Amino acid sequence: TTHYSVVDKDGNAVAVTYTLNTTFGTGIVAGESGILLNNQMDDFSAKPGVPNVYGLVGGDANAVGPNKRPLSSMSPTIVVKDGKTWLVTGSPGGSRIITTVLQMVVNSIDYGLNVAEATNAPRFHHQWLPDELRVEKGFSPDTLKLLEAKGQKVALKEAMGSTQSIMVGPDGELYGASDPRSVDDLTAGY
Amino acid sequence: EDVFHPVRAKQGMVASVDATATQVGVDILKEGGNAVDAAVAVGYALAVTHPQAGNLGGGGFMLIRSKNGNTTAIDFREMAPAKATRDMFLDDQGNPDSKKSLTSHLASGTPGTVAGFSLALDKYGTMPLNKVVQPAFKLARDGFIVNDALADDLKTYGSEVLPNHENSKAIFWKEGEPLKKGDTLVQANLAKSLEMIAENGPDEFYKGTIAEQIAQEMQKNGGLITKEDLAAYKAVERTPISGDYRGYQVYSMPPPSSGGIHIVQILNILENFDMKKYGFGSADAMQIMAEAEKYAYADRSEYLGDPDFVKVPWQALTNKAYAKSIADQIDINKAKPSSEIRPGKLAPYE
Repeated sequence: TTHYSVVDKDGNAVAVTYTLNTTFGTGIVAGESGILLNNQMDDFSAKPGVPNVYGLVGGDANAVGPNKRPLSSMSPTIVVKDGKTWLVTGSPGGSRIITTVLQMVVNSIDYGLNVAEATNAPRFHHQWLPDELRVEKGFSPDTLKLLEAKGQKVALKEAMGSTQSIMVGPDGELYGASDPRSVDDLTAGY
Repeated sequence: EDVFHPVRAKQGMVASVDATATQVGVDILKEGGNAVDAAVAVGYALAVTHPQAGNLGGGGFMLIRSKNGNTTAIDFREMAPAKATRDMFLDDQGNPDSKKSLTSHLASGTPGTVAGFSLALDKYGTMPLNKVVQPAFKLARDGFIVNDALADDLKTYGSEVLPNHENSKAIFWKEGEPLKKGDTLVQANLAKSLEMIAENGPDEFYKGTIAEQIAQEMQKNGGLITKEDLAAYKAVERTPISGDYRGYQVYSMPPPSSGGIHIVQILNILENFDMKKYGFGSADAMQIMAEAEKYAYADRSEYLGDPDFVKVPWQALTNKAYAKSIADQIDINKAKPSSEIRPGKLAPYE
């Protein structure tokens, strides 16, 4: 998955999240088309109670079926402030997309962080199963010990996501931020 | 005062995982195209410069909000082949085989990206498909320099699958190794596909030469996607899922995505706590959010799926009273094991 955001001179906004599922998908090009084929079928629940590549589980609702669209976690998102488009965001991360985007919203609204600050802040994640509080590097040892004392099972893992966001000021001014987790990306305008 | 500074612009802006693609989007805006025109141009460019995820052979979602407030969602998620079956990924013993759903030809759903981009472009854009595809076409035809991101991904993730398929290896591998940083990646076949789509429209992908190439690739290797599948695919415009968090309205994707529902559900739960008071990186804020997240993912496992096949109780899941019943269960000083958490009882909130 990869996510990108756009805001034009008129104030129109678009947030797109699209994917082949895993990196390069199946890695299979379709004949002489030069087009790589997705492995999105793994997003269905293959068997009730058995996790897929992201540790997600399902039952009848997300069971494989002909012509059915497998359940996704992709979350291109727009937050509105004072009746106007304010934050345009989204991110890759399979099951972690929901929590990564959630954190962008909380960081912006509750902590008042500018779009770059919200983007560079560390991320944590809990998806019920497996029962673990996944965290990135960046949280205070004092905080992590308090979480363990609360009963959380902290697991330090790989960095999560690649947010590509745009915040719109009260005067139409635009503010953007690419993710430190992704090299060679870019947020630019005019 | 700030350690981290946003990029600033006064007119238009594009944020993407790739410098080249971002610049393509900006140039479209500068030429007079609107946000949708630029978004489609970026999508096509990424299908060339970011083969890791940018694509023509996958699917996704788009959230569009006009300057006038009109907010809508475009569902261009892949559709499982007509011949797909409930137990297609189970081995002879009845246990899921991840190889089948991740690396075999059975792992693919009918691609929706081209359909989705055209649905959005035709209704909400202003430029013809040929104009927004041109940048990507040139990049595929003339090539671009492989950077650190692409080189790293080809070596790490690409090595596991690309060299195992003749056509893929011919494009992304060189001298028996993945393309290295500094090398030039030319994609002539992809360029042809892009040129035909630009000239003949999206039907080229779903009913034309590309469709034939996809169907043959599948037919020869035990895959299921057929020409009927491709001709029957359709992107679908759907109503966004949204909520209100402390006076801010949040809009995201509705089923077939679980994103909008759970982001709104969790925000509803968090609204019952003074998050600002706890502050970022505090054990209390992290505790509350981790707990709230548990209930959402538990619900996700039971109630979420393609709305065209199953009724999703989205109203109940995004109901503030239901969120309150969950918030009252959260102990800021004691985490509740996932083994003690099951999908919620939605009846009282139907």
